[PDB]
Amino acid sequence: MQSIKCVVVGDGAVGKTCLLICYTTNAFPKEYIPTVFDNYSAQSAVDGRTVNLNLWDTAGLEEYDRLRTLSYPQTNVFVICFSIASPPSYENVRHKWHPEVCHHCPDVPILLVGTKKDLRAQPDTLRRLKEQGQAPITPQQGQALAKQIHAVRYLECSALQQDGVKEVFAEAVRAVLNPTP
Amino acid sequence: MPPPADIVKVAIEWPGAYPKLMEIDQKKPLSAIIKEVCDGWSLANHEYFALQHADSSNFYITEKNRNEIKNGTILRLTTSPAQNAQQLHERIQSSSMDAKLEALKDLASLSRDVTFA
Ligand SMILES: Nc1nc2c(ncn2[C@@H]2O[C@H](COP(=O)(O)OP(=O)(O)OP(=O)(O)O)[C@@H](O)[C@H]2O)c(=O)[nH]1
Ligand SMILES: [Mg+2]
Repeated sequence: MQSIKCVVVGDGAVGKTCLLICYTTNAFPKEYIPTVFDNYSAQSAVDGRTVNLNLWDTAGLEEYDRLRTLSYPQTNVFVICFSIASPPSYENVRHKWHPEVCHHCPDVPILLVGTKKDLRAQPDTLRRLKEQGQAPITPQQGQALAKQIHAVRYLECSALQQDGVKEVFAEAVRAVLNPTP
Repeated sequence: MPPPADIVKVAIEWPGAYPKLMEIDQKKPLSAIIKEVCDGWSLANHEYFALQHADSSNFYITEKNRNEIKNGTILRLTTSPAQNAQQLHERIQSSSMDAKLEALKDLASLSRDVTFA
C-alpha cells in the first residue's frame, strides 16, 4: 500500500468536489458544494498497479486560501479542476491555481483536468459561453495550459456523465509513480 | 427542536499541529471529541486541554460554546479553561516580569471568555 496526497485544487462551481464525490463516493453533487476541505481514501489501480489514495477536497474560495495553502505541503500531485463551462476558471488556473500550488510545491507534479468535457458539445454550455464572449476549453486550450504550466497531462472529466473520473485520479497517481520527463 | 448541522467539516488545530479535517459530530459529549483530537496529536490528559476557536475569540470550546463550530471555522485545541486559569495564577502573581506582562495581556484578552472566567 502506497499513499499519495492528491490535493484536488480548482475554482468554485467548476467541479473539484463533483469529480471527487464521483470518485471517492461515486455520486454527482447536484449543487455547488460548499467546500472548506475534506479527507477521503479509496482503492485504485494505475496501469496495472494498485495504489492507495488519501485525497484532499480543498476549497476554491479566496477566503480560506491560508488553509488550502496549508494543504499544499505533503501534496504529491496537484489536481486542478476548472470548468469547461466556465473557462474563466481556466484563466484562474493560469493566474492563481497552478501558480499557488507551485509556490507551495515547486516541481511537484500537476495533473490538469478539464471538468465538463461533456459540455463542449451541449447546446446550453456553448450558447451560454458564446453569450459570455468565451468558448468552452478545447483540448488544445487545456493542453496549451498543460505545456505552459508543465502539467503532466491535461485530462478532461465530466462528473455528470461520470466521465474520466477514475481515469483522472489514476493519472494523478501516475504523475508521481512514473515521473513525467 | 431539531438540532443544527452537527456533522461539520471544521479545521482542528493545536498550536504547532497541522489540521486534519473530519466530519465531526457534535452530539457526543465534548470529552470524546477532545479525546480523539488529543490522541490525534498524541495527547493524553484530555481534561487539561479544551478546544478553542481559532477565531479572533481564542475562546475555549466547552459545552456552552460549541454551537459556534461552523463549517470552516478552525478549531485550535489548547489548554482547558481551568488549566489556563492555573497557568495564570502562576504567571500573573509570580516575580518574573516579561512573563507577567505577556501572560497578563493574555489574561486581559481572555477575561471576556466566560468559560475561562
Ligand atoms: N454538468 C456538469 N456539471 C458539473 C460537473 N462537474 C461539476 N459540475 C458543476 O459544478 C458545481 C460545483 O461542483 P464542483 O466543481 O465540484 O465545485 P468545486 O470545484 O469542488 O469548488 P468548491 O466546492 O467551491 O471548493 C456543481 O453544482 C455542478 O453543477 C460535470 O461534470 N458536469
Ligand atoms: Mg471544491
